[PDB]
This record gives sequence, C-alpha cells and structure tokens, in this order.
Amino acid sequence: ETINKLNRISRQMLQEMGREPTPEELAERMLMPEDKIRKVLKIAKEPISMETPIGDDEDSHLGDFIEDTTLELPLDSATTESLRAATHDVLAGLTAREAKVLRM
Amino acid sequence: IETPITANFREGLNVLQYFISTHGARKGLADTALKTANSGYLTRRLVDVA
Amino acid sequence: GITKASLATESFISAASFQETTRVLTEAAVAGKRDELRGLKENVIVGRLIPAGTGYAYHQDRMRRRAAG
Amino acid sequence: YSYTEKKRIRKDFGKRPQVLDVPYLLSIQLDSFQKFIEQDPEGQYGLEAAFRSVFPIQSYSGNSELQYVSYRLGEPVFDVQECQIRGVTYSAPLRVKLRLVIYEREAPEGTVKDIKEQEVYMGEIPLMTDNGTFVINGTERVIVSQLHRSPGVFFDSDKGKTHSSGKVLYNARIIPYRGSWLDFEFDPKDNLFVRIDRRRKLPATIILRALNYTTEQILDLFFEKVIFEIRDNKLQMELVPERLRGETASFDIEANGKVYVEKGRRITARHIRQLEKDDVKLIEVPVEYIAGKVVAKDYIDESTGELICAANMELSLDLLAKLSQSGHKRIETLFTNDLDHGPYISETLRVDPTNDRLSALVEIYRMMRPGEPPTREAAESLFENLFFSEDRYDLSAVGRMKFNRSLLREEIEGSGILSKDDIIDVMKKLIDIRNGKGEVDDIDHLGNRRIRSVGEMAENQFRVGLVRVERAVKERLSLGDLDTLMPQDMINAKPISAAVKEFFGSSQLSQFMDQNNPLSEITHKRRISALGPGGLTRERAGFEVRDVHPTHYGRVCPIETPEGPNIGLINSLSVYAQTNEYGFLETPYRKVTDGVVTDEIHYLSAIEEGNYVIAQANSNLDEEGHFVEDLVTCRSKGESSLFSRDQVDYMDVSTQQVVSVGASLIPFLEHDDANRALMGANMQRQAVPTLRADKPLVGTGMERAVAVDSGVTAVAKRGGVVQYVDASRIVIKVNEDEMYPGEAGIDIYNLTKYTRSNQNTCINQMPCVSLGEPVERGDVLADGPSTDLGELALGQNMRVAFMPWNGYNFEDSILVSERVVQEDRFTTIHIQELACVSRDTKLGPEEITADIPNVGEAALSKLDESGIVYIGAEVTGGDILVGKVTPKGETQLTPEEKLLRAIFGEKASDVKDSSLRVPNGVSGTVIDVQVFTRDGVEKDKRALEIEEMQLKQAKKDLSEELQILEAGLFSRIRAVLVAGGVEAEKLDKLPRDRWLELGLTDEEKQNQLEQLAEQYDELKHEFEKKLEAKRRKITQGDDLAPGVLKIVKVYLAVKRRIQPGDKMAGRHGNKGVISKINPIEDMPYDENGTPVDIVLNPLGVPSRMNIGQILETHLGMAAKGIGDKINAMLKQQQEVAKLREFIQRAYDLGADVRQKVDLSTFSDEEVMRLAENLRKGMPIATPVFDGAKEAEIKELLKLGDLPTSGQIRLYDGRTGEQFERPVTVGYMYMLKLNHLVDDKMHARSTGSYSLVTQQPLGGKAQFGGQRFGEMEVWALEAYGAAYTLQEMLTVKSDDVNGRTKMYKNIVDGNHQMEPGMPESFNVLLKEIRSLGINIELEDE
Amino acid sequence: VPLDGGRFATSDLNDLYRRVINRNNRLKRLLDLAAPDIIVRNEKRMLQEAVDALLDNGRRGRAITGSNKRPLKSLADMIKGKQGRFRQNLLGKRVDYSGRSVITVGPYLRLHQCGLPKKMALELFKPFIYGKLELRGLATTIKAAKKMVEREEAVVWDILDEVIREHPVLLNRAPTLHRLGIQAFEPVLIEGKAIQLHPLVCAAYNADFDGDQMAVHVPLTLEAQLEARALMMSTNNILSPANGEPIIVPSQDVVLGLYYMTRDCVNAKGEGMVLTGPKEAERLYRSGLASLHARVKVRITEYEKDANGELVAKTSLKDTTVGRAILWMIVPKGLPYSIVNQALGKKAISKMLNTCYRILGLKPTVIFADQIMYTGFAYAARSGASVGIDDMVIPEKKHEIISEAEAEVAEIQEQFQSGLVTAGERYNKVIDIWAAANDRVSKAMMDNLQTE
Ligand SMILES: O/N=C(\Nc1ccccc1)c1cccc(C(F)(F)F)c1
Ligand SMILES: [Mg+2]
Repeated sequence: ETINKLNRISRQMLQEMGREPTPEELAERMLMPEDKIRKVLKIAKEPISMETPIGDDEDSHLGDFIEDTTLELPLDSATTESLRAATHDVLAGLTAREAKVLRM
Repeated sequence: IETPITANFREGLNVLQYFISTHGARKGLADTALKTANSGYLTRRLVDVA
Repeated sequence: GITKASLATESFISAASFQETTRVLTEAAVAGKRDELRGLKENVIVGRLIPAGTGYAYHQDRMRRRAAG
Repeated sequence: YSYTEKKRIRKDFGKRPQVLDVPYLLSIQLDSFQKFIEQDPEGQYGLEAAFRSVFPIQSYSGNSELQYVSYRLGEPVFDVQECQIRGVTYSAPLRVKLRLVIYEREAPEGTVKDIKEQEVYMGEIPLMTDNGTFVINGTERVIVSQLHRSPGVFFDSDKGKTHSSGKVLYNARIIPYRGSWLDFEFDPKDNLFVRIDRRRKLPATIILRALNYTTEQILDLFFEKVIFEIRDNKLQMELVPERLRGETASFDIEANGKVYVEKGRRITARHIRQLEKDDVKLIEVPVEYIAGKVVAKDYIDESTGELICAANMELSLDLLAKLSQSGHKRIETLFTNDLDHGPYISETLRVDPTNDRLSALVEIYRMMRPGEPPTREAAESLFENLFFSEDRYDLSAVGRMKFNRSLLREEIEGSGILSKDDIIDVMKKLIDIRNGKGEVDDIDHLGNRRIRSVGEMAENQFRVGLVRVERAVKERLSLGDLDTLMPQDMINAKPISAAVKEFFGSSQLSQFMDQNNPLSEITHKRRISALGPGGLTRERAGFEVRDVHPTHYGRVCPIETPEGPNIGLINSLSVYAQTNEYGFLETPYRKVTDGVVTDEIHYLSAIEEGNYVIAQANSNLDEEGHFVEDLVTCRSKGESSLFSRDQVDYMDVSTQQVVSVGASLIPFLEHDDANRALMGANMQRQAVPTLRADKPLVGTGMERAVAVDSGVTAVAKRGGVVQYVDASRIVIKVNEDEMYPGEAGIDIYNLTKYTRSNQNTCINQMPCVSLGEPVERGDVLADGPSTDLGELALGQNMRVAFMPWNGYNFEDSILVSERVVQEDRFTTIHIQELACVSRDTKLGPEEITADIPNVGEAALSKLDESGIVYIGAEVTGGDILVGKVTPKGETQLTPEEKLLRAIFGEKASDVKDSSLRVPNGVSGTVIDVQVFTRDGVEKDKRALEIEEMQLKQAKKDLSEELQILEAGLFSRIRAVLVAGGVEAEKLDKLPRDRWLELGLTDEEKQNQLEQLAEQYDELKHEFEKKLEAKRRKITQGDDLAPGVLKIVKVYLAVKRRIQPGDKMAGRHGNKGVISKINPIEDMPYDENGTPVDIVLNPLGVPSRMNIGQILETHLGMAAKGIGDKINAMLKQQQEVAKLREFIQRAYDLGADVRQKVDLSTFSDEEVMRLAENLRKGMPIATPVFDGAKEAEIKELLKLGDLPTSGQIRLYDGRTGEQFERPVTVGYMYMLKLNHLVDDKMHARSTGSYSLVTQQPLGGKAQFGGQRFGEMEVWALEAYGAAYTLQEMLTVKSDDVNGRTKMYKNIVDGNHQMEPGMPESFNVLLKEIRSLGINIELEDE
Repeated sequence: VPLDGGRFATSDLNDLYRRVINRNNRLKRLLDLAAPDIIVRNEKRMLQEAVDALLDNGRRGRAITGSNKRPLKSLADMIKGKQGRFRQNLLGKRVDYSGRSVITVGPYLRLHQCGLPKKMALELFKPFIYGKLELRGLATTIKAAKKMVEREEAVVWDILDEVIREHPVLLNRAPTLHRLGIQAFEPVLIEGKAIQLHPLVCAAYNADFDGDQMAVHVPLTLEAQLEARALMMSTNNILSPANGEPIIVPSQDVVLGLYYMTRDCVNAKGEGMVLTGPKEAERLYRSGLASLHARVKVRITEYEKDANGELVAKTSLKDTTVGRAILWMIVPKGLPYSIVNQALGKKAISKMLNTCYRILGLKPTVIFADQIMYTGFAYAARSGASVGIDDMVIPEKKHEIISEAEAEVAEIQEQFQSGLVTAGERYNKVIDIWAAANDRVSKAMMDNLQTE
C-alpha cells in the first residue's frame, strides 16, 4: 500500500514538476521518516528472468553470465594446504609441551 | 547475356561491365558461404552415422 | 540412408544428443531401456575415457571383466 | 578556386566533365527527422499528423471529449557537449495543449465546461545532431534507414514448386501500412480463395457476401450476360459476334435466311467478320445448347410463387421446360470461356458454405477469433473494424497511391481505408491475370521497395505511445467527476517516454555510430536495411532479395554490402541517390531532347526510369554534345544493348552514380574484381585514425566531400579574416557583406579537443589555418582525426616493393621496415573510459577514500588525499586509478590463520579492497577525471577541487566570449561613427563605455547605432544568465542508479604504435598481418640508397584479381616523383619562375583532361606555398570509372625521371648484392584497421567460474577459456587421444572437484588426473529426475 | 542469487513451480470448504495446466513469465538446450589452461615447433611455474611465487624456459574439419603478442595470414603430453588420412623458389662448362661467375638402396643446370638425381617428398621437407620475382578477333531482320560466336604469354 501511495504522488508530480520529483521529493509528501524512499523503492522491484536474452539473439542468456562468487580460487586452496605444512613444521620446532599448548 | 565483357582487368572496365560482374561476385560469395554450411551439415550426419 | 541409420542407437544417452531429446527420453523411459555406454558420444557425454585409441585398452580390460567371473 | 585549394591542389586525370556535383551526403538522416519534429498545418507526416490521427479522444458515448490544440518542444535540458559528458540523453520536452470539453447531458451539443489544460507534458523526445546523429546515453547513435515492401496491392505468381503439376497459381496481396493483411489466392481447381493475414483459407465469395452482395450480384459483378429468348417457340439467342472466338460450332449457326457457319467448323476471324458486317444480333439455337449454360439470376413461377431455379445453377433440358411453361421469355446466363473469360467465381460459389450476409460474417468472425460463440454485433463490429475503420487500418499516401496506380486508376490520392469498389477491383485484376491479360509484378524491384528513415519510425513509435495513452484516457473518462480532473491527471509521462526511449535505446536499427573514422560515420549514416521491424529475416528470405537487381542502378551501390550472414540485406545508398517524394529511390539523369544532350538534370524513380532509354555515363560526344558514334551502349528496359544514335531519351549524370561514397574512394576500381573491391570498401571503414593525418597520394576526388560533409572537420559559417588561432579555439572576423546589421560580429569556433570516441579511439581537432589569414565561406577551419587540409586521409601512403622476402611475407603477410615504427606514423592514440562505482550494501556504504588495506607507499603515492589519481599521471597494468573499499565484516578465519595473526599481531580489516585498477597490460596517460555524486551526498575533497576548477574555467571562458564579442561590436560602432561626424583621434581618447551617447546626423546610420546598442546590452545580460546557468549545471548532483552513491570515471589515453599481429590493408581488398619488424639495415634498397618501407608478396596479386593495387602503386611512385623533383627545386631555392614552370607542366600532362590551372594565382606568396605543400608528393585524383590510363601514368613517370616499367633494381640490404630481375616499387596508400593484436590476444589458466553450471567464465575481463566444441572433440577422437579429451571436458572445465585437485598436482610436480563426473551431466541427471523420469546409475 | 544495484535474478522454474504449489494448495482448500463441482473442476484443470507448463511448456497454452512477454523456460527446455541439437557437450564447453590470438609466419621454425608469445606462455603455464619456482626454492611459498611471477621478476623467465621445453601445446583453428585442424607443437618463447605458425602446416589448417586467429590448449596430464607428442604431433602427421599423399607439400613462395631454381634459359653465364661437384657449382653461382640457370655437365654421386636394405652408390657426368646442381645438396641419400633434374613444379616437388617418404622413411622426409622450405624461401627471395603492369601481356590480335566476331553477330542479326533465322536460334548462334571468340583470345594470349 505504501508503494502504491508513492506511485500516486509520482503521477501528478511527473508533469507538475515538468521533469519528475527528485528521489527525496515524494518523501516529504509521505508521512514516515522519508529516507525510507530508497529502501522501499529498491525492495519493491521484481527480479529479472535469469533467462533474459542478451545480445546476438544467441543462447547467451543473462544467467549464463552470473559467476559463482561463493567459490574459492585454486591459487588460494593451494596456499591453505601449504600453510598447513608451514604451521605443522614450525610446531615441531618448540618443546612438546609448548607444541601441545599452542595446538590447544 | 549475349554481349560479353570485351575488356579485361589490365584495361579498364566501364560502368556496365562492372555492374554485370557484380552479380557474379555476390552469387560467388553467397554460394561458397552456403556450401560451407552444407559441408558441415554433411560431416555432422556422417559422424553421427559412423 | 545415413540420416535414417543414425536414428537407431542402442545407447539412449547418445540418441538424446543429436536427435529430438523429448521423444527419445520418453520412448526409452517406457521400455526401461538400460544404456551400457560402450560408444564414443555417450562416454563423452558422461565424461569418461573414449572407448577407442589410448582409451581402448581401458574399456577392453573392463569389457571382458564384465559379463564374466 | 577556393582558399585551401591554393594551399594544395590535387592533379585530376579523367575526361568526363561533371555536370552535377556531389550533394550533401548526410541528406536523408537530417531531412527525415526534420520532417518528424516540425509544425505542419495539415496531415503531412510529423508529430502533428500522429496527433491528428488518434485525436480527438472521446469517451464511450459519455460525451466527455478530450481534443488536441497544439504542441511545442522546449529547449534541451543540457546541450550536446554537456549531455555527452554527463551521460544523459539529448532531448527536448514535449509540451502539448489539450482541451477537455464536457457536453451538457441530453444535448443539442453544447458544453457545461471546457477546461484547457496548458501544455501537459508527455515524454522527452530525443533530438538529432547537426551531423545526423542521436545521443542516447552519453553516446552518439545512428538510426539506419529501412527498406521494406511498399504498402498497396501486389500480384505474384508462385509457379513451379507448388503441387508439381505446373499450371502455376495466381495470388494478390493487399499490404497496408497498418492493419490486417488481405490475401487473395487461387488453387489447382481454379477456386478463388481469401485469407485475412496468414489465417485459415476461405472461399473468396464469402467476403463479398459480408459486403452485402447476394449471389446474383456476385455473378452480375464478375461475369457477362448471355441472353436467351424464347420468341415464338423454341430458343433464339442474342449474339455478340466476338463471343465465337476460340470456340468450335456445336450446331448449325444460321440466321437471316443465310447460313454463316455449319456444324464442326471452328469459328475463326472470317466467320466473325462475316457476322459483324452482316450484323446478326439474334440467331436460332437448339434447346440442348443450354444444357451446360449457368443461369445468372434467380427464377420463380409467377403463379405458384415457387423458386424454379436459384442463381448460379446449371440448367438442364428439363429445367428449361419447367421455367418455360411458366411464361418466361428471357433467360440470363453466364458468359463462360475456359480460355478467354474464366468460369472461376461461379465455381467459387459452389464451395461457399454460406448463404447470406450474416452467415458469411459468422464464418469470418469464427475464423478470426475461433472457439468462442459468435454474435451478430460482434461479427459486424470485427469485420467493420478490420479494413473499414479509420482507426485500425491505413494504407496512407504511399499505400493509396501505389494501390490506385497498380489498379490502373486515375486518382493518385484517396481514402486511407478500403471500399467495396477496392476489394472488387483487386479481385477483378487477379481474375484478369488468370485470364491472360496483365502480368505479375516482382518483389526485388525498387519500385516495390520503399525507404523509411529515422523520422517515420520515430513517428510510428510515438503513435504506439498515443494509442496506449488513448485507452487510458477513455478508461478514466468512464467514471469521471465533472470539473475536478483535468488533462494532466489522465495523460501520463512514462508510457510515451518509454516508447520513444525503447526505440532509440534498443532497436535493431538503432545502433552506436561507428566512429573510428569519418568514412565509417558517413557511410553508416547512409545505409539501408531490409531487416528489423516490418522487414524480413536472414533465416526467412532467400537469395532473390539479397541479389543485385537492374533497378539497383544509381540507387543502391552494387559493390558495397556486408559479406556474411546478411548479404544484400543491407547494401548502401549510392552517391547521387535521393529519397523519392513518395519514399522510393530516384536518381539523377540528363534529359536528351531531339538530338542534343541537355545539361538539365532530371530525377527518375524505379518505375519512372523503366520505359525510357538511358545512355551511358561513358560515351563519346563533342562540341554541341551530339553523340559521335551512330550507335552507343545503352539500357532501356531491364537490359543493356547497342542503341541507335537518336533513340536515347536520357543519359547518366556521372561516371560515379552507380557506386557509393565508399566504392567511389577506391582508385583504379575499374581494374579490380568485384569481390576484392567489395572487401576493400568493406575494410576501408575499419581504418583507425593515425597520429599524423597524412593524405592519400593516390586518390579519387571524393575524399574532399567525405571530409567536409562528415562533421569531423570544422567548416567556416561565414567568410572573413582570422582574428585568432589557437590549438583550443579559432576566431574569425566576418566580412560586412555576409554580416547582419545588428550585433556586428565575429564567428567563434570552439574546437573539439582530445576526447573519447565510440570505438575508444582519439577524436581531436587541429587548426589548419594561421593567424591573420583570408578565409572564404565554406572553407575548412580545422581538420578532424584522419583528415588533411580538407581531404580524407584514412591512413598513410608509403614506399612498397613487390617481391618475396624470405617467406616473411608468406600468405598476405606484410614485412615492414623499422623506419616506419620509428617514424611513429602508424601509431594510434586510444582513449578509454574506465569507471568506478560506489554502491550501497546492507553491510555498509563503500568509500572512495585513499585509505586502502594492504598497499605500499608506492601504491598510495599516485593518488591524492581523496583517493583519485592525478591528471597526467602515466599508468600501467595494476596501478590504482581510484581507491575504493567496501565493508565485509567478521572474516571468519581458521586455526592456523589465528595462530598466524597471534604471532604477527595484525588486525585483519573489516574492509575489502574494491579499488578500480588499470586492466592488465594496458598502459597510458590520464587525460581527465569526472565525479558524479548523488544529489544530497556531500562531495568529497577531490570532487570539490574539480568543481571549483571547472567553475573558474567556466567564468574565464564566458568572460572571453563577452570580451571578444564586445570588442567586435564597439569596433563596428567606431566605424559607423566616423561616417557623418568623423573624429579619429578624438573618439578613441574618452572611455569606450561612454561612446553610446554620441549620436549622428539624420540618416539610417543613427538607426544602426541603435541596433548595435540593443544587441550590445543583449549580449551584456546574456553573459550573466549563461554564467548562472553554467554554474548551476556544474554544481547539480547528477541523478544516478539505485544504490550507487557516487561514480568516478577516469579517462586513459594509451599510445600504441605498431607490432607483429596487427592487421593492415590497402583500399583494394588486399589484407595482411605484419609478420616481422625488420631493421633499416636488412631492407631492400635501390641504387640511390633509399630503403623501402614495406615488402608485399606478389603472389597475392594474380590470384585474387585486383590489378588496381598495382596501378595504384605505379602512379603512386610517379606522384612521389613529381614531389621529389620539387623537393629538390625548393632545396635549390631556384626562384618562382622555374618552380611555376615545372608545376604547370605537371598540371597539364600532354592532352585532353578537365583540370585547368594557374597564373591567376599570385605568382609569389601563393605559388611558393603550393610548391611547399607538394614537396612531400604530388596528390593525384583518379575518378572512379573515369580514372587515368597507362599512357598518362607512364608519361607522368617521364616527367618523373623514373622508369616506364615502374620496376627498378633493388639490392638486398644484407648481402648488398643485386636482385635478379627488376622489382616493382612505388607508393601505396595503406590503412591500419583496428584488429590490433593487443586486443585480440587472450590467455587464461584458472579463472572465475559460472554459477548455474560450473564452467570457466571471465568475470574480471580475465577471459573465459576457449570453447572446445563438437568438431574439436571429433578431431581428438580421430587421433587416439582419450586422456587429452577427458582432461579437456572434465578436469580443465566441468569438474568442480577435479579442477582444484588437478591444480595442486600441477604445482606438486605430479601430472595426473582424478577426473570424477562432469557437473553438466550431473545437473542433467537432476533435471531429468525432476520430471516423472527415474534415471539411475547401476552396478559397480 | 543477487545482482548489482541490489537487483535480483532468478530462473523461470520458480515462477512455474510456485504456480503449481499455489493452485495445488488452493485445490486442497476448495476440498475442505466443500465447494461446488464446477469450481473444484476448474481448479483441477488449472492444476493440470500448471504442472504441464512446469514440466514441458508449449504443449498446451505456453504460459508467459511475470511482467515479461517472453514464454518462461520449462524443464524440458532446460534438458533440450538449443542451437539445434546441442547438449552443452555438443555445442561446446569453456576450458581452462587455454588461449588464442592473431597468427603470423615464422619461417625460421622447424616443422615441429611454433612461436608462442611470452606473456601467453606465462599466464598459461602459471601453476607449473608456481610449482617449479618453489621446487628449486626460489620462492618461500606458493603465495610468494604468485607475487614473483606477478612482479615478473627477471628470474622467472628461465624457469618458464624450463617448464616449456619438452612440454607440447595444442594449436587449433576456427573451422575444424578433419583431424589436422588440431596439431601439437613444441613452444618457442617469442617476444610479441602474436602466435607464429610453421608455413608448411598452413595448408592443413586452411589458414591464411590475413588475420585468422588460432587457439592454444595446454596438455596438462602426463598422458596428454605423450598423446600430443606421439599422436597429435606435427611431424607425426605428414600424410592426409583421406589419401596417402603428403599434406606437408610446399605451398607458394617456396615452390616459386625451387621452380626458379631448377629451370633453364637458353644462354647464360657458365653455359657449357663442367664442374667437379655441386659444392663448386654453388661456389660458381654465389661468386657471380655462373648464372643460376644454365645448361652444364657436372659430376654427381647418387645412391640407390636397391640392394637388400643396403645403399648402392654410383657416380657420373650428368647433363643438368647450375640450379639443380646446387639444390641436389639437400636431397638425402638413396634418391636418384633424376628427381631434381626436371623443372620442379608444385606437382613434381610433391612427388619428391612422397618418394623420399616411401623410400628413406619418416625422419629423413621430415628434415628434407624443412630444408626444401628454407631453400625455397631463400632462393625465391634471391630471385627478385615481382609483378608489374607490363608483366601482363595482351595479344596483339585481340582487337581483330573482337572485330571479326563482331561481324558475325551483325551477320546473324541481319539474318534475323530478314527472318532467315528464328529468335531463339539467333540467340544461340550469337552466343556461340562470342564464346568461340573468347576461346580464340584465350589461346592467343596463352601462346604469346607462354613462349614469346
Ligand atoms: O544485359 N543484361 C543486363 N544489363 C544491365 C546493365 C546495367 C544495368 C542494368 C542492366 C542485366 C540484366 C539483368 C540483370 C543484370 C544484373 F543485375 F545481373 F547485372 C544485368
Ligand atoms: Mg582467411
């Protein structure tokens, strides 16, 4: 209902301002804290079909371009496996009780 | 056409002769570019069958 | 004809590749068809060694071990 | 002769005088849009027309009407430059007056109230640049002209392939500009059928019934009448004597006591003549002849009131009896002949399932919208709404015109809808074609091919916006309260604005201008496309439409078309071509009246040109211009042959008009095979500009036109003397004759300086004029990129030798001397725009601050306190342009990392480094930085520095304006005051500000003083308002996307020179890729000791037949000869006489050319400069097909001191020994296309990966791996290599496990693979199993 | 998964699945509320439609995705894929450890190698480089190794020279047709961004030099190295699999070289003299005393292996030219002098390699071919062959042929004017005379150009 309420104002104010109300303009018109315009206006958007075609009409579709950011680079994982050998080596360099206490 | 190209490339070709050569050119490019696709399709069918 | 002969293939995974996928999958799914691989296309699809060339040694060694003691 | 022509003149071979000179090349683009947005006080196309169409909008019966008054386009929010920098669209607000009237309920019509809402705003429509371009987002964009099937009626064949019985078929098609298609077609049974759009087939007559025609009137329409009389008793007949043609006597034909024809004797022209001259109106026929004859109208029994026979029924000997005894004297029958007049419609009725109008309407409505129950009002509404509604249907003007014309009508203009007469006429014509009289048209003809352009299309999209606003207005006017709402609350902004924005922003015809090159620009702006909306597709249409047609002559260039997926679906516009009044393509011609060739020009369209006989561009006439030979090669109707002396109606205007600006720029084109010429004109558009714009040494004479007409250069608005010349600006003092009385004046040209182009090349203007120089109106003030002194230089000509050099030239390969890379001539300047975005995450806002986790002092050095790189700082790959950091909290580390941090006491930051760094390997100098900020967020340090700087620069510039202007005006006041009251020394003493008080004796000069006063003060305040406006435009926070707080754009200028791997080509379609860059030491040299720049492989010359590239070489050498000689005589400093002599000698050249020449030119100051400009080489113009000849070239070589062969002795720079045989050396113009090798080059080891299916994907512009396809797989399969293939499709790509497990082994020194299963197939399993299909992996 | 600007993007299946859920749940509700039949039926049909749309869309109504006209992609469309019949193995797959670029010549190369841009080889072999850097202990850890090669420290180039040596790379061109479309080469580190490709191989790839690009792939696993070297290697395919004829046949410049080399003019320096052997024949030529082509008798020693696995030798005075004499130095062992004594056209120069292969075996044929290429390029370069505008000779009799043939057409035309011949027969006649004329001019210019 809030979103709709914003739309209503944006309609008159579209030609009334001759350009369009500033992003903070509809904010004063509305009751609440008014910085909420950004959040509400953003979250209100509908997700884009991951099958949305881009370029060439070719089978390249939007979803094909979305990379995995949750993965871990091999150039790193190698250094994890290496760091194991590192700290494991250096933990053989102290007394067994210092080693036990540090590994603990 | 019953009036061939009487000139050649060492000499100049006039407007008409060149305009008439153009069709042969475009049909050449089109035909070859198509025969590439035909060849490919054929190899496809072939490796599929073997 | 070649395009006709390519139609019949024991392996359904192979057929699903170059033929009409939907029909092949259904028509195989009813008979409970069991794909044994044994071919190139299917092995490429499933991502293991090609039953030819360098790989021919492997598959052979596997093919004879199969249906045997 | 002009002023920059005195600087340099191009020696022009060729004979044919130019009767007409090349027009404005940008014509189409500007004219179209000029028509779109404009005020036209009538229905002629424009915003006015599109308004008058959908308007006025009345509600549904409610008598609340909204009409349209007038519209206006407000001044642009930002001008072109600012709009380019900021990134917004160059557009004007559309303000339209609407009038809302409310009629008193239960009228005579009168209004309760009418509110006129002043100019409600709908949308902002984009504006076209003076150069015919649009700026959508900060980017110059061109909308390609479209080529489609012209609206009207069209008759086709479809012989052959259908049914394989031959017999052809005949179909007509009515194609409206808007609305449904109406198709008519025959079938193998000769039954006429009709289909609306592509829909279900219906028997033709079923439409006629819907027009309210009973069967009797259909027969009455399509067939003639055979009259039968029963007079006395037993069967007479009316006979039109022509009816007996093509038929054999079925009985004794006798009348008037004289027997004209016996039984079994076919009736020929003799019998017919006899009957005609003996005038036999009525003859006696047997009762059995009507056994086949079909009755025309209905027949009833007068007494019993019962139907004897229905209309269109076959009579029998018994039926005749039953209608005879009823007292019927007359029987009307159809006139039917299986040869001449066909019995088609009659048999069409027998396949017609319907009876009356309502029946037909039912079968039509159920055809268009099937499955749903039909209604009377529904069928009527639909059928009336299809072709008969002013709303849903238009052929417009072109449509109505072609329609009426093709129907052999008189009226060239008429209603925009269909009439019963129209449909009936079309059917009649189709039947006439099936009957043998008349022919079918063809689609490829350019009379059936219509040309749209930006304006028309934009009009269409705006129209669509207006219909979707119409629905809204009616929807609101449904429930409305009287005086509260007004024409604002209804009409929205977004719908129209998004219609137009969706057009210019994304459309197959809307594309980024290709600006790497003036030729590229100008050849893009003239372009045609049969693709896009309302056009065909590559997949759809075959070779017929792609192919060159005889009608393409002089209209579309035969040799310039793309070579690829779409060939001939584009082409290009010809040189002299123009859009026809109706929108067709017409070409210039010379009218030959009687036996004289008149120089009067005449423009002929595709259909206009058809019947006339047209002469050749190449022909021999003399004196009065009478044809020398008794017969000359000409083309009349669709073909070319020898034609008699005086037959010819017309003649070609130019030797050029067949080709296009691109093809017209190829010298010695006549000597090149069409394929290679095509490729040549195709690649010439790809030439990247060079650092020093050179000039073509070998040329055409079009280059001047291409240079000037394209906006790359800066042309004088008015003539005068240059007051000031700077690398920044140029100020010209206007002559009084060209000058307006008020404001006095000077014309100030602000030059474009180094800035980003669309292709990321450098676009920069340089002044070609010097301080205090005379300039003429229409003269080049400053050259753009790749233009020299008003001509077009797309590259640099150079010394070339044809000979194999150690295989380094092997295929097309090019071998280039080090002298070239050292001279920095083929060097190129690239301008790249890199961006940095500061977004908003739930974790926090991103900072542009210079405080960056994990960077050395060397890293943070090149950045200021604010985090942005300094202007002018040279950077390379990895350098930080803009420091940026985004919050990521709580890293969540592991045990050994925790121990590590414990020992080394490091605080692992809550912030991650997002900073924009120069992409790998690219290196250049920073020429600019821009900072966009959300309106309301505090501008940072650097951005503020920038704002103050820009402010001061603005004030300085505006002040300069006002100063030069004011001085210019007061200098005029000083001059006018001196007439009638001259005081010379007295006037300039007192302060200049106090001058305006002093008057003058009675005269118009007092009123001139008045004028200068008014305009003075006008400028004075205009400065003020302009300054205020500029300041506000600087300070306003630009509106950005959601989530982005601020954006920093850095502009890098990289200078790349030339390296092996770069693509190079001549204008002749000869490609090459530089192989080795060889030392000047190893270069083949001549006896004089002068090395050669490039060594071309001769083997490339014979096979691909382009012989022009050789001629171009030869003449080129010759040209250089004329240069060298002069270079010596200038270095001799002989005197003006010797130089003048030699130059004139050059400019004459032995006989019969059209050039003329000097000594009208000032013998000292002007001549020496010309000689100075010629010393590099002597520029030559070879007209396209009018170009030079071997003899002329050899003669110029005689003047050169150089051999006739064009070949000399060359010595290997290595052994110093000679080369057997002479080798061809000369000067070839060579282009650097931008394929440049450090763009194309890519490599990847282990990069990012796609989420949906785990596969290699570039996310960093760190490129995704190469795609290994099916064919490559087969290639691996032919070899015995299993492991290469497995590793190819498993570990190197698709295996999320195997890839890393591989990497660790690759570093460990163990080469193996533990493959696992590719994730693609593993996903496919889930996809299959997601259905009701169980797919399992068995056994072990 | 989320995007930039806080926007979201998702597969269409959700839109589909969601529907199937909703309606399904609604149906359950309509059961517990005891709805009339007409309602629950409609709900059942709707559920059927939703499920159908989910599984395979387009077999009933073709439902459209939210706010977007384009029909939403269903599971059957997920399986089928597109570009005709391609299942993501079939169309292609992105692959790590690979690259590509514009290609250039590199005639200096042996047939078994290829020029590889330094930077490309650096980025390609990166993991190998990392492992080798800390194998010798030049880098403390893998991280430090990365920092080293990323800094491009001078020491890494030599390590790259190590990891490159015995380690073949696969080269591929765009239109792969037969198996020769991919071939293995030994990498040669080369400054510059272009790939260098041996000329003799340019035939197999159908690769011009006009800007065609080639792709490189690294054979990671040991088995891939040995597969590449023993199968996909350049030297291991010298023959087309289609027919036993050599695909390594010299292309253009080289054959013009050998052609210009062994050929003879009528009179030239050194004509008629005699020399001890090919050595002093070349010595005669380079010093400028004797012409490259002149009729000369020289003593040669040829070989025939015609004994049993054994090379016979025989010496004689052969009547040959200077060029053929010089060229003979290259021809290995058991080949007869008869093979080089001819004019050496593109056809004969192929049968040379062929006979060499069917006689001496693989290795000699390889090295022979290489030598033939080198000498071809060299001597062709020496020859100073070129093309001028006067190199193309038009017959002197052309205009006359044109004129007579032009008389013929006006003759047949005059016959058509008088009705002596029908239109079609006329057409055929005129066309025949013009064709014949063309043949005449062709066989004029052929004689003049050829023997004059
Ligand atoms: O004599 N024939 C022709 N002469 C001819 C010459 C110039 C322009 C137009 C026609 C001819 C007739 C049809 C089609 C073609 C074309 F397009 F292929 F060049 C050429
Ligand atoms: Mg090529």
